[PDB]
Amino acid sequence: VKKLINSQISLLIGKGLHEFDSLRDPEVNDFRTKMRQFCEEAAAHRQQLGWVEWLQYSFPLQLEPNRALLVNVKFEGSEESFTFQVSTKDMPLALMACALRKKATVFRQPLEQPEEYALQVNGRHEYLYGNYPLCHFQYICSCLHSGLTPHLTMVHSSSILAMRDEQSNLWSLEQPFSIELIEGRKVNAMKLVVQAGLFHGNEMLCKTVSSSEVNVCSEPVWKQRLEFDISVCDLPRMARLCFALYAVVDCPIAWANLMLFDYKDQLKTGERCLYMWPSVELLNPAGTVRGNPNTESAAALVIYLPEVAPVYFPALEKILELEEELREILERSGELYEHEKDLVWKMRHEVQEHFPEALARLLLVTKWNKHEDVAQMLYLLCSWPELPVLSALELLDFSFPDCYVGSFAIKSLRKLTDDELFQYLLQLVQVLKYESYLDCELTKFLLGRALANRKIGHFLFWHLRSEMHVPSVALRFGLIMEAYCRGSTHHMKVLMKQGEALSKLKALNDFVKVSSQKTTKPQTKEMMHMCMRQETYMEALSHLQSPLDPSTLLEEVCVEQCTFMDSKMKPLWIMYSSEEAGSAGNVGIIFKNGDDLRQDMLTLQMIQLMDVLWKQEGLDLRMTPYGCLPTGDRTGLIEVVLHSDTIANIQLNKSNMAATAAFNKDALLNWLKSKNPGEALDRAIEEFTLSCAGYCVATYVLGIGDRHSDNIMIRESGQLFHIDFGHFLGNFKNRERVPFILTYDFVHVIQQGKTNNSEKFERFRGYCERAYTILRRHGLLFLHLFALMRAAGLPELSCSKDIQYLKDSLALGKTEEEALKHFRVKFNEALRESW
Ligand SMILES: CN1CCN(c2nc3ccccc3cc2Cn2nc(-c3ccc4nc(N)sc4c3)c3c(N)ncnc32)CC1
Repeated sequence: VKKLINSQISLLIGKGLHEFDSLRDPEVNDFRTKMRQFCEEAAAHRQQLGWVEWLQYSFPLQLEPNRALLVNVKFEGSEESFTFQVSTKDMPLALMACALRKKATVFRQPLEQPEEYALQVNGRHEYLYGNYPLCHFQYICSCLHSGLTPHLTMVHSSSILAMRDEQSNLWSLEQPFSIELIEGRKVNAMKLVVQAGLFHGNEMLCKTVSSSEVNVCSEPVWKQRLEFDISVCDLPRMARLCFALYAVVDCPIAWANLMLFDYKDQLKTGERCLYMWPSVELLNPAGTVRGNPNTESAAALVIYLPEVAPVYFPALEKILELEEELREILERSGELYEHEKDLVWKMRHEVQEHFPEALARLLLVTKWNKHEDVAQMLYLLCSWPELPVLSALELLDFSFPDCYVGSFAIKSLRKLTDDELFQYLLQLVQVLKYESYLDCELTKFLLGRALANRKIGHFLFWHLRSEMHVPSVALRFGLIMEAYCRGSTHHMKVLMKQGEALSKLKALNDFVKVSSQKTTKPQTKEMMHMCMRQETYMEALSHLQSPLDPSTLLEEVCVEQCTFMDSKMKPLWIMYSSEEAGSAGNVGIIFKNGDDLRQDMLTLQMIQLMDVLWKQEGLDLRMTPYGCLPTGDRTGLIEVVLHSDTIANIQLNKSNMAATAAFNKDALLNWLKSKNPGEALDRAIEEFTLSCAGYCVATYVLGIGDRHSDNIMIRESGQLFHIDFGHFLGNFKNRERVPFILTYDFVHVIQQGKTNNSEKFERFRGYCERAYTILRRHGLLFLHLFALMRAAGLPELSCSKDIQYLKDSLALGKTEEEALKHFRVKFNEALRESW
C-alpha cells in the first residue's frame, strides 16, 4: 500500500522516486525526510478542523474584489426544489433559513438551524457561507449581470464531515581565497580560457580572475592556482563562485556556478568536478548552482577547494556579538553616487528608526565582502520592524541573496491573505529558481500554504509540474511536489485524474496532427470523434476538476461538440456538459500543444490584477481575464469563452447573416444589434465601451503588439477582449515603442454609429484616463512583479531594457499631473490615427 502510493506519485510528478535515491545525496535525502515530516503534520491538522474551517480549506469562497433576486434552492437527497425571491443584500444564512422554513412546511414540520448548513453551487466545487451579502459572491454576481437564476443545494454539516473523512491520508582565516583549476572535457574550433569570479547576488565580491591561454583540445589541463582579492574569513554565508569557459582568437562555450559553503554551512573543500551548462557578460551568477545532470555530455571542469585547517559559518549568536541632515532628499531611481551610500551607511540606525521602509536601499549600500559590515547590518535586521507586503516583494529579488534577509521577507510575507498570495504565486514560484539550497524558508512557506488551501495547492502543483521537462529545476520541483503529496493523498488522486485527461489529450492531438496532413478537416473531425468514443478515452477525459480552475467540474465530454482548428499546432476544442450544473456546466477547454503559453499566462495575470485594482476603486471595466495554464512541455490549456467571436470573423461580413452590412464599418455594430435587440443594445454598447477602455490601457502599458482583428474578440454581451498574447513590452515580432492604439471600427460603436458623439466619446476618454491613473498609483507593484519574473527566462523579459518599458509606459518618473498630459499626447495621436 505504501508501494502503490509511491508509484502513483512517480506517475504524477513525472519522475521516478528511485531517481531521487540513486543520487546518494545528503542534501536531497535530508530535504525529503524533513519535508515529509512537515507536510504530514499539516495533513494531521487538516483532518481535525471544524466543518466550516474544512470548507475554507477545501472550497475557498470566491468573492467580489439593493435589488430583488430569484433563487432556486434544493436539498441534498431530493430533486424537489423551491424558488425564492431574495435580496442581494441578504446573508447566506437568511436564505438557508427560508429554505428550511419551506422544507418544514411541504414536508410537514418537525423541524434544525440554518447554522448547520452551507450552500453549494449546483454542479461546481463552490460553496457560499460566511457573513456576506449575497452579491459579494462571485457566482451570485455572474447570474445577476447575465440574467440567470442561482441554483444552490443545502448541504448539511454532517455531509461535509463525511467529505473530510474520506480524504484522510571563522574570522581567524585571513589569507586570500584560492582554488585550483585542474582540467576539463568538451568541444570547440584557437585557445581556451576560463574566467572565475565571486558573486553575492548580482554583486561581485572582488575582481574576477582569469585562466592562462591553453590550446583548443577536448581534454584541457591547466592545474592553475587562482587567488582572489578577498580574505577567506570575509566570505558571506551566501558566497557564490562562478565560471565561464570560452574560446579565443570570442566564443562562449559553457558556464558553471557553486555555493562555497555547503548546505550545513561548511566551507567546502577540496575536489569538485563541475558538469557545465551550454552557452546561450560571459559570467552568469544568477544561473543554477547545481550542475548539469547530462553527465555523459556536459563539459566537465574539475576544480580544487583548498583546505585551511573543519570550519562552519558562525551562528547568529556570534554574528550578533559582532548631524542635522538631507539624507531624506536623497531617499526617493535609487541608483546613487559613492558619498551618498556612505551617508546611508553612517545613518543606518536612523533608517531603522525613522525610515524602516528603506531597508532595501540600505541592504544595497552595505558591504557584503566585509564580514564586520555584514554583522551590524544583520544586527540591525534582527530588530527591524516588519514591512508592508509591497516592500517584502521587493526583497525577494535576486539582489538580496542573503538568507537572513530572505527569511525576514517571508517573515513579512506571512500576513499575505490567501487571495493576495494567489495573485502572486506565479512570481513566488519562479523565485524558487534563485534559491541556493533545497531546504529553504520559501519552499516551506509555499508548502505550508498549499497544504492549508486546496486551490493554492492545486496551482502550486501545476506551476511546478509544468517545468519538469526543464533539467535545471526538475530535481527541486519534483522534490517539492513529492512533499506535497505526502501531505495530501486524496489531492494526489484528484490531480492524477487530471494528468490522465492531459495525457489522452496529447495522444488525441498527435493523431489529429497526423490525420490532417492526409485528409480534409471533415474527415479528420469524424476520426477524432471516433477515437474519443473509445472507452479508454471517454473515461479518461470525463469527470475531472478543470486544471484551469478546480471549482469548475468537467463532467461528461460532448464529443459532438469537439473539434480542432485546422492550422498550425492543431489545437483541440473540447466541450463538457453536466446535468447537475445546468447551464453553468456547459464549459469548454482548448488544448494547445506546440506553443509556449507561459507569456500569455503572465499577461493575462497582469490583466487580472489591473481589473482587481480598478475594481477595488469602484471601476468595473468589464474585463475577460480567461484561464490559461501551461501544464507541460509547450503544453497547456486555455479556457473557452462561450458566445464570443473574433472581430475579423464578424468582419467577413458574410451574406445571409443578421450582420449583413452595406458598409464594412457597420458590421461590428450590426452584430451587436443582432445579439442585443431593442432595449438591450444600449447595455451592450456600454459594456463594449468599458471593456474597450480597459484593453486600450492594459495593452498600451504592457506594450502588447501584433494586434489584428483575429486576436481581438467580442462577447454577445458586448464585452471586447484580447487574446493570444505572444509579444509584449513593445517587443513586437526588434523592440519598438507601440503607440496607444484606437481602431476606428470601435470608435464607431462607442459613438452609437454616429460621426460625432463628443458626449459619448469624451466619457470614453475619461474611462481611459481613470484606468490609467489608478494603475500608476500601483506602479511599483507591477515593477516588483515583473522584476521577480526575470527569473522565468522568458525571452521577451530578459533584462533591464525590458522592464524599462513599464517605467515609461507608466511614466512613474513624472507626477500625477505631467503623466496625464503626456498620456493625452499619445491618446490624440492614436485618435487622429483612426484613419
Ligand atoms: C467558430 N467561432 C467559435 C469557435 N472558434 C474557435 N474555434 C476553435 C477550435 C479549435 C481550436 C481553437 C479555436 C478557437 C476559436 C476562436 N477562439 N480562439 C480562442 C483563443 C483564446 C485565447 C488564446 N490564446 C492563445 N495563445 S490561442 C487562443 C485562442 C478562444 C477562446 N479562448 N474562447 C473561445 N473561442 C476562442 C472561432 C469562432
